[PDB]
Amino acid sequence: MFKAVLFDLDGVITDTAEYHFRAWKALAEEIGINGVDRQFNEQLKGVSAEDSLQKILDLADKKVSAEEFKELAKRKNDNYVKMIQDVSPADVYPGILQLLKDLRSNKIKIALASASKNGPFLLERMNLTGYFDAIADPAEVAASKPAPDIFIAAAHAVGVAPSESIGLEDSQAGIQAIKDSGALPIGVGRPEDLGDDIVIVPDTSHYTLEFLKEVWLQK
Ligand SMILES: O=P(O)(O)OC[C@H]1O[C@@H](O)[C@H](O)[C@@H](O)[C@@H]1O
Ligand code: ALF
Ligand SMILES: [Mg+2]
Ligand code: NA
Ligand code: NA
Repeated sequence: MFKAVLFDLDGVITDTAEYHFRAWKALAEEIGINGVDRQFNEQLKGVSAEDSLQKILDLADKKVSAEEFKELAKRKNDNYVKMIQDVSPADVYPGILQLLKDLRSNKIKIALASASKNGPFLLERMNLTGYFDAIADPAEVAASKPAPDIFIAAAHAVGVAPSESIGLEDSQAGIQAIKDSGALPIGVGRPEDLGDDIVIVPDTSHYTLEFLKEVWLQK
């Protein structure tokens, strides 16, 4: 049996992937870049703020100064942070609170494997902090998603090997990070976006302890 579950936050615990998208799209358009649509945004999910802005700039082969880059990242974060102030426990995605309670009851470790510097604040907004045994610090890893480091760190923070863990993700980059960590990925979203080579559920209500156990059993 698996010993830990390693959670992505945005798009897994709550619908904040939508808010990252809207904030990055708005930023892109302010600097005259119009290609940040939902399809392109599949390349932005899971990656750090710095990598997100770089991918957007790359889209238009645009070059900005280092000072401008810092200011643009800050502007997007400030906007995003305002957007999320009213997040509450009502915003936790279906099934997720039950899953956390069921994992806890069965002595399965719970760790956050989020790239987001806003992760601790969002878990507080949603009254979820008490369920997490550890939160991996995304500033402390040497390499961000799709590098596996954050998933490895999250497993190690709860005293479990990645190979004894399940990772839950909504992004291409995150799925790759889970694969390379040694943990077992279960994605949420569309196979058109996330692939046909791992288990994908259509919505978070499918993330039940019973389903996770069966996935684990089947390999
Ligand atoms: O800008 P933050 O809050 O540090 O978030 C970093 C990343 O966190 C990930 O969880 C999101 O999927 C990305 O979209 C986001 O860029
Ligand atoms: F959506 Al995440 F780390 F919370 F990639
Ligand atoms: Mg995500
Ligand atoms: Na709270
Ligand atoms: Na906690």
